[PDB]
Amino acid sequence: SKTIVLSVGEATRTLTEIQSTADRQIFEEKVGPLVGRLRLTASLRQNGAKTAYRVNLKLDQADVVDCSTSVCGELPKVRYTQVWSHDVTIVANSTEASRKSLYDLTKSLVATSQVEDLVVNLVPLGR
Amino acid sequence: SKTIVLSVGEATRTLTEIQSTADRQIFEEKVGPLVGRLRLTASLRQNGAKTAYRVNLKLDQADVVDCSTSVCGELPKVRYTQVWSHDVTIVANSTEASRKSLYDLTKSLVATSQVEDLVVNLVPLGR
Amino acid sequence: DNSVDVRSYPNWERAAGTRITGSVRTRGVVESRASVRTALRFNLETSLAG
RNA sequence: GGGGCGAAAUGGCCUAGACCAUGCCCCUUGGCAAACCCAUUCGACCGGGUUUGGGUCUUCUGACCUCGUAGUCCGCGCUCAGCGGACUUCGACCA
Repeated sequence: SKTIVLSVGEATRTLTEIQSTADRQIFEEKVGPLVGRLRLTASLRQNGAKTAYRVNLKLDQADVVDCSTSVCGELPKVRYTQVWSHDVTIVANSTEASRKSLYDLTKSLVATSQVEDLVVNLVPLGR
Repeated sequence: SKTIVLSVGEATRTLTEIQSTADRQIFEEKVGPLVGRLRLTASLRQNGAKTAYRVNLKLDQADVVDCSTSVCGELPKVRYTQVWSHDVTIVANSTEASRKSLYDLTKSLVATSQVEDLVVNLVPLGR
Repeated sequence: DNSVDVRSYPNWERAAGTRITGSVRTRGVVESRASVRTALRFNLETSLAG
């Protein structure tokens, strides 16, 4: 199969390939309960008349709850669902330096503290 | 993934499996520019009422051109496209010796100098 | 032949599981046939040759 | 009673055509498998009646035993029980 190791800071999570297919790659995290866990959908295709390409990356994670610790009967039930999709439209005949600069800019914007505040405190981005 | 090594005489080319599917296998050659390269499409199926089978093999290769070496500005553009498809209709209940003889005859006809002249000089086969 | 049950709203037994009260059935038969028709016109004539 | 048919058997009409007469096709639903009761040679003897028949927790929605029905990836490995196992669905007194 295919294993992906993600470092959160103090622990390491492992995602395993489940549904190996060209037009749809489904990775699922293996920790405990398989239902309501971390899933990742990847897709790659073309467009128009063999001009550019199209890449789609979605990451879902639904929280679960259980009452068997106190209540005497409740199966693990999912609560909410989060969807974080992507869309990559990069042409083939481009520039490696430009692609590297764009990737570095995206990494910097992701690692910056403004997007973290926008996600947590729901404050619009503008510092 | 699945690698195929082809010997041209002085160099070795490598084709990599990209779209692994039962009804359509797409092999792509990895050398440099992925767009406008060597591609191979393979397909296998049945026919009628479980009698014989059907195999299709197509090989495409589109040449590319670029002007960034002299001209200011020109993305790699494809020129012509070549299509070389096949069709194999061999029944299951046949003969191994007959199939081997047919394969040897096909290999001899391919390696002969008449088909090479027919391809290059466009002279009809008849020596 | 076919059979389809009938269930009503929360009723009977002071329950609310949409219980079945009866059943309705339908019995029949299927048949195939073929036919041919033929049409012909004929012209008749007479004569008292002598 | 409710329907069907001009087909299919013939007769009117009878290039053709569409309708007619007798005339021919179906429903009168059906089955539960168990446990107990009578008067007496004060049971042998056939026949009848009553309680149950996929089942419970809140059989309200919804779940917990069971299976049946499908679709999907599936393992060629990780887990003390182990194992071949996963997820989503519709049904469950019987023809």
